[PDB]
Amino acid sequence: PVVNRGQGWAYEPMSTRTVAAWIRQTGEKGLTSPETITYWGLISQDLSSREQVQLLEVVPGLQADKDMLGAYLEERAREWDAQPQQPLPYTSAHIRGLTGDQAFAISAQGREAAQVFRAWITQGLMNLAQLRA
Repeated sequence: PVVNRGQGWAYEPMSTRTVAAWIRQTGEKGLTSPETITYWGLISQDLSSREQVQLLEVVPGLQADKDMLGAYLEERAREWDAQPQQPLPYTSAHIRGLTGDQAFAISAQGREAAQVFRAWITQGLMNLAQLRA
């Protein structure tokens, strides 16, 4: 996560425990349940965009949901990059954790872009849950 413990914004590695817990959550309650969506929102609040990609990636199985979420995030990415504003604050690649380094992640822009991605994923999971209900 990217945290500020009084010394300034710093990156700290996600623990194995954290990633394993997330893996288990998705294993027991799937990706699009009210439970997993709530779990997502909490665990992701201080994560970099890269850390968010990483969690979606380690989710075992649930291919259909992961493909549908991926297609949703791609469309959100296209819409972002198609906005009429030069210069955009960052690209969808930055938002989605596909580019930008650790300095970027701790930067104000990086932290904002990570909050955008976090909301994109939350909304996509909700959108997916609504197809099934």
